[PDB]
Amino acid sequence: QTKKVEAELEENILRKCEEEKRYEAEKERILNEQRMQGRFVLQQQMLEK
Amino acid sequence: MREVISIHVGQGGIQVGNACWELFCLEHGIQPDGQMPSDAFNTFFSETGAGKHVPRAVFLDLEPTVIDEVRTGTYRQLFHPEQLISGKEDAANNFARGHYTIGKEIVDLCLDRIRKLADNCTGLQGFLVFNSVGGGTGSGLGSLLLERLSVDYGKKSKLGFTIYPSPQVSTAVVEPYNSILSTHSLLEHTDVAVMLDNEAIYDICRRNLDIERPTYTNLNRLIAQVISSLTASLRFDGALNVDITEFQTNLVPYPRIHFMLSSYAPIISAEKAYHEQLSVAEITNSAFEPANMMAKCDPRHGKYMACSMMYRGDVVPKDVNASIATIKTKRTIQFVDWCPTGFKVGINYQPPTVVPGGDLAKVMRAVCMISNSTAIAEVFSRLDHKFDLMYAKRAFVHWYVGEGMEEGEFSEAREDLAALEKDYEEVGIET
Amino acid sequence: MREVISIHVGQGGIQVGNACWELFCLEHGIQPDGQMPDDAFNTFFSETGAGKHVPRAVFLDLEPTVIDEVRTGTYRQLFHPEQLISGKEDAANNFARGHYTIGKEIVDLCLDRIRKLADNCTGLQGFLVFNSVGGGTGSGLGSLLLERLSVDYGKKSKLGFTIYPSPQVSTAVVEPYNSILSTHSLLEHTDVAVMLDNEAIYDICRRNLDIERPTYTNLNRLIAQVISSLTASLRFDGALNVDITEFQTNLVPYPRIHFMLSSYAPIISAEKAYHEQLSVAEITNSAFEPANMMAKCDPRHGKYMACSMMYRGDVVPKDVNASIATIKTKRTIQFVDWCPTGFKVGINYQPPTVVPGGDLAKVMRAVCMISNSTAIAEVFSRLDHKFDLMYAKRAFVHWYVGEGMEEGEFSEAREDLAALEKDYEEVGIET
Amino acid sequence: GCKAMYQTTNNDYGQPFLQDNKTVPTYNELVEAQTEVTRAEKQLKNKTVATNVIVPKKFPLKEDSYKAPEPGLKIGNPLYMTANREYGMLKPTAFEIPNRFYPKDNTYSKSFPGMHKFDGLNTNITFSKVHRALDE
Amino acid sequence: MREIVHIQGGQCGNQIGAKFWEVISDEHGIDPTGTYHGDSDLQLERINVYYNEATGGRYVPRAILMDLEPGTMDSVRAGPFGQLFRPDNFVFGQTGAGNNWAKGHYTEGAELIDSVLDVVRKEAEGCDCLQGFQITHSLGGGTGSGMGTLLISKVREEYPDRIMETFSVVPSPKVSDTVVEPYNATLSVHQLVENADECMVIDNEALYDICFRTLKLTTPTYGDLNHLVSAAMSGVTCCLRFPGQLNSDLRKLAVNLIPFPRLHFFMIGFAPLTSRGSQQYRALTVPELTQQMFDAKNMMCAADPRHGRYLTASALFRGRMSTKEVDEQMLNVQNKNSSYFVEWIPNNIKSSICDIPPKGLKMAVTFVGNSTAIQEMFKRVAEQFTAMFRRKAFLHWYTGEGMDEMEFTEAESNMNDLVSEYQQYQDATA
Ligand SMILES: Nc1nc2c(ncn2[C@@H]2O[C@H](COP(=O)(O)OP(=O)(O)OP(=O)(O)O)[C@@H](O)[C@H]2O)c(=O)[nH]1
Ligand SMILES: Nc1nc2c(ncn2[C@@H]2O[C@H](COP(=O)(O)OP(=O)(O)OP(=O)(O)O)[C@@H](O)[C@H]2O)c(=O)[nH]1
Ligand SMILES: Nc1nc2c(ncn2[C@@H]2O[C@H](COP(=O)(O)OP(=O)(O)O)[C@@H](O)[C@H]2O)c(=O)[nH]1
Ligand SMILES: [Mg+2]
Repeated sequence: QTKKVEAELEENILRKCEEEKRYEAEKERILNEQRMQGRFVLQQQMLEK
Repeated sequence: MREVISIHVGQGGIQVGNACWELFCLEHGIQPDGQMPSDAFNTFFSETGAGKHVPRAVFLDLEPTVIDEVRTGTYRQLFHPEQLISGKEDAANNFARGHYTIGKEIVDLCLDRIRKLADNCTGLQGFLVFNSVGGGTGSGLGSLLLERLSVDYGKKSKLGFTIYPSPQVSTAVVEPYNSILSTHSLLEHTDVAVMLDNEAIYDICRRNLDIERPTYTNLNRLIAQVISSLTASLRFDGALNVDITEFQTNLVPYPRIHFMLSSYAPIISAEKAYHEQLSVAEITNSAFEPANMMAKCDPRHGKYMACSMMYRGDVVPKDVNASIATIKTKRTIQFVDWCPTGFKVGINYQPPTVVPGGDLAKVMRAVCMISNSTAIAEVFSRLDHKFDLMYAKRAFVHWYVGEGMEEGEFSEAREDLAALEKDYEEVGIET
Repeated sequence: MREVISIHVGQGGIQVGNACWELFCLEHGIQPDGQMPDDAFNTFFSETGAGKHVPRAVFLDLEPTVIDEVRTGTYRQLFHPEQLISGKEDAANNFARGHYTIGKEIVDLCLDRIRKLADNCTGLQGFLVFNSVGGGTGSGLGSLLLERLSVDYGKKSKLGFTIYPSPQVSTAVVEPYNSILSTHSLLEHTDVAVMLDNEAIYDICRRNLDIERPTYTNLNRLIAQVISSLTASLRFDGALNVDITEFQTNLVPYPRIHFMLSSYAPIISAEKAYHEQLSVAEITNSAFEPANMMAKCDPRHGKYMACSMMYRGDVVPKDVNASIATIKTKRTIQFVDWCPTGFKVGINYQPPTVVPGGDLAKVMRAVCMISNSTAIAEVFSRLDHKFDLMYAKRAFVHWYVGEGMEEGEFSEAREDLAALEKDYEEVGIET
Repeated sequence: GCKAMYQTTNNDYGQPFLQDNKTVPTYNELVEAQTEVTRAEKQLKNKTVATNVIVPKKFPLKEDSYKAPEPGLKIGNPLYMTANREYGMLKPTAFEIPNRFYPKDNTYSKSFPGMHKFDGLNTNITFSKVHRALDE
Repeated sequence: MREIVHIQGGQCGNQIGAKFWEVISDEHGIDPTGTYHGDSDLQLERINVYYNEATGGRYVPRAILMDLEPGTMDSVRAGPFGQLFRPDNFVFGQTGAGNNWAKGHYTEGAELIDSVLDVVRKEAEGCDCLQGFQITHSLGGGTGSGMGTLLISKVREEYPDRIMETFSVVPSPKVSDTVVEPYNATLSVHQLVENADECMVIDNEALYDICFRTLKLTTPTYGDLNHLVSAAMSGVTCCLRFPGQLNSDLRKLAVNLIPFPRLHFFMIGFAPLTSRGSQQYRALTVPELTQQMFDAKNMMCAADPRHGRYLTASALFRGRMSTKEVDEQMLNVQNKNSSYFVEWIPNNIKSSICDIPPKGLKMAVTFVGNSTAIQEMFKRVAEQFTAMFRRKAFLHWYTGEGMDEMEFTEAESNMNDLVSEYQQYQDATA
């Protein structure tokens, strides 16, 4: 069992990395929002000039 | 090491080339004077050794008007000075003038420049040619160039982006005469041809772009986007890449049937593009909406043969296949029986570029679609009726005869269009 | 995953929708621009994927006056610019104009937009439609819209929050005519119809809120509060939740009988709201108080089919059960023979929201009560008597006749009202 | 990457002797000490690797950040004010914002592409009903 | 071994099951993360009856959750002790049943049950030796009242030799919050009588009355009602998990309590229940416990046991005691109250003793009794049903989904036959 519990200890670590891989996906959806706010409003002001 | 040569002949070709080359320069970051401020561009441009870049384009005309506009415009330092060929006398809406009288003294220079450009290339994929068909030098020089390049090169593919007249909105009065003639010459010399009727793009500029007074500049910007979306697979990285040679292997069932029409989506102004998400699910549905077609033709009047979709942006391959099944199961889109699989899809990662001072909005995902369908037979039928009505009483025929054109050539062009119509009619039926 | 689409047709519908939407935006914290400065808004709104939210609403009218006010006000940025459909020429209090002459030139675009909106949704619960009866566009476009929807969609629930003319106070002279046709149309196409006539709301304001000059702005807010109380169980967690589908399954004894009236409590001004405890035991009596009905009807003259009441705030489930027992033990409130139990009660945690510039006070509890009773026959009877009075001498008939409507269209509507009265009278008797 | 993962069979052949010859536990204590041995066996994995009332959440918008918008049209005087645009004129203040919030979170249900149907092959095994030992 | 699998349906069933699992986890010393934190060895000897062993050494319930809307499951997952449930075991629809028995038994349930039956088959296949099933559902709601009966039917078809227990909440004439309650109540009872091995009925009115009179607390809540129901549910199966003087499992209880196959409706109760202020005054012994046992207002049903006669009754004691005093108390009570006890079955009381008292209490009792008085609920439900059905009110929804008046007539006749043959033994004499 001592070697056993060492094995399942690794799956828990593999769980943590998978959650972080989901976290970077949250960072990915920042891209469209970042590219939306500052710069899509400017394209509405180009016609105002 | 893959290149492509673009040929601009006639006023329409030149004025669409101005916009397309502005878009290419903006996309690749090259300044108007040719310098790059501090390897993918090799498809369109060529290095001078230290600094500026010279496009692989040649401009042809007989009127020195639009050429002199380029030679003194902001792009005067970009193009090679002695590949902006200009003539002295205009063809003046006469097909025989640009094919028998005043085109023979100028076609020699264009061939030499094309040979010089090709000798510099190493992986030449093919040729792009833009020309207005309802005109004299556009149809006259366009036929001669294709005829010469055929016997000069052979197996190099040629892509033509022509502008046929609208069903009811057109300028010239003799354009049914020369539109028929040029189609005869390009049918057996062009591998892929695209229909770009003017009236269709006017309506697209209205409904989507909220523009009440469109102009030729607005239309030419739409075509440049289509060209860029078509050729971005050569010069940008993507999950699924498609070459020029991988166009005429999936869209042309038979060697004669290669006249096709295009569409683009999404087309929308920025004032209302940000009230909705523009997901891949619907932008692929809009591409098949008949009102969004770039040629004034109704796809509901015939079957489909083969459809090509080129996605660019951040599309996911799973999402693409999920939307395609919806199109297949839709009951108002009908494919021909002998084509079970009808889609060839390519995906690119580069998002579409936006030109300052334009009218379009910028979106995360864009699809450009090229479809070959039997509905393209109606534009030939309606074009034939006008020519028959005029040729019954033989109007304007004396203008063409006196320039060296035989009387009997008008009949031969008429007969082969009938053959093409019969070919479409016999191929559209089921087994 | 739960959605509901709201349709506002007519000036009354638009002006009620303005108040309801400002209330919803304030409730969910969305700024009038539409940018927020976990997922509860999904019932009424839709994320665009980056930032802004857009309502699931469509505005219809034939005149530009009221719509242009919305497109210029502070709430302009919230709506999609295209989902505000407006005409050019008004119906001018003519039902025949809005159902046969000019209403047919707008229905296609509205239905296309409705289809586009419903494609986005996934768990569409039903539709909310707001329209006044005594107008051409409210009656003409309402009938056509519900008729088209009943065959386009089918089994989806549709709820009609309709405003009938008051027994004696009205602004038009021909509204008895176009009232009957609306009933004939909606009786066979609306799942649940709510009576919200204006005179009853006038008395409530003067009696409780201490307002001596009530304007249409005050009345619309009460309707918004009623809608919010009705639909809060879809977007706020509660002990006993009730869906949109859990109104027709419990409040409709027979398919023909679905006309019902509402009551809301408490409605107390802030200057006297703190002289009483507003207990759940006493606020439930104000809901059943005969003169507090939002429709000018007397429940003391008839029996009850069933009664649905929804509590929000900090009520306790054991508190309401005692109150229902007290109401049952009361002898002046008599239910129908074949309904031993007739109460359906819901409870929600979220207290009502107060809007700045309003009239209602801030309280920890509220009751919204929707009851079905035999007493609703009186409004039909009085409108029938008015119609019989005016139709005797063929008054105003030529206006409707000249707009494509047959002469015999009134007789079938009269027979329909007679049949409805007969059905109510037959159901009301004991066994 | 675990070092204990790389231990392999055929190393189980003779390898020393954990209990030395001079400290043999008597039979009496081995019987007595089975309580901890069973206790250690059961909860060894549980301690090594295995390790009310509703509450309202905060309102999304803060008072200091409403950012009221300026109307598109240019009105000049209060005379031309119309009752139709009375809605939304006043920005909300501290008093009237709701004290408690009870929204519905659908993150968990925004999953489960669908329900599952067992497209498999039995693999049941029968464990018998009476004193498993006559089963196969 | 001899494990039992838990399945729940509907909002009421889910709320009952969540509190039941909290009670079970508190009894077995399991934190909301599935890690054992207990102290005694007995708390882990028989943990496999209710729990499964997963990787890492954590425990998970073998519970199956069924519903038609995602709201209840999303709430129970976010609630406390919700992390124990395996995500795969969640099966639900997307439209809802709408308080319509026809909708929840013929249209949506018919398509949805495939997945839940698959999950149930997997859980019952993975177990060592199946003992039976226990189900918590409501008889007044659409999805519960429909899918519970349908799933009982198919599970009885698949496993004819098991034991099936149902903890049903029936509607009362006083506190009624649904206008269509009699219809689906009759339809559910008609199907339940033919399939359920054991059925235990619970009354919301009785629960509120208990909270108001015995506990004497100002504001009762569904949490407290679910707590009472969960304690009652754990009482019956405690002796299966812990050793005692006289252990007796569900099958033995059924054999002892069911004289005839169709009379398998029981009414339950719990003891002791004391207000917060009077605990230190009362003495906790077998006499006081049996007083609060046989006391009428401690029952969880609106039926009054002194309006009929007891057929058989059973008492489950927990904690340390002496069997002699328990037997003497039962004999004395039965001898003196012979008027309320049927005569042709003398010595009709069963007793069981468990050695583990509830945490915080030295002694507790769970009472299950089969009395002829339960016919009052059936009679009142039938009266409401026939009053609403003679005029065909609210009937077109049922008739529009493959159902006809023949099923209503058959169900009403079956319930009336049940009532008649159940009253027969109230006046039958030897
Ligand atoms: N899309 C597009 N088409 C154009 C533009 N300018 C001209 N055309 C088309 O060109 C057709 C006539 O040809 P011309 O513009 O006169 O040029 P051409 O074909 O070379 O004939 P010539 O006048 O002899 O030079 C018209 O029917 C137009 O449809 C343009 O800027 N954009
Ligand atoms: N409660 C309420 N009722 C209104 C409001 N505006 C109009 N009404 C009622 O609507 C009735 C007439 O119909 P309107 O909505 O005014 O006119 P319409 O529906 O636009 O029909 P048309 O005038 O032909 O375009 C009047 O008798 C009013 O009682 C409003 O803002 N609130
Ligand atoms: N004991 C208890 N009963 C409840 C609870 N919630 C609802 N109920 C009862 O369940 C009935 C409604 O059942 P319903 O939710 O429609 O059942 P479903 O259709 O299967 O979800 C009501 O009459 C309530 O008395 C609860 O938390 N505890
Ligand atoms: Mg109007």
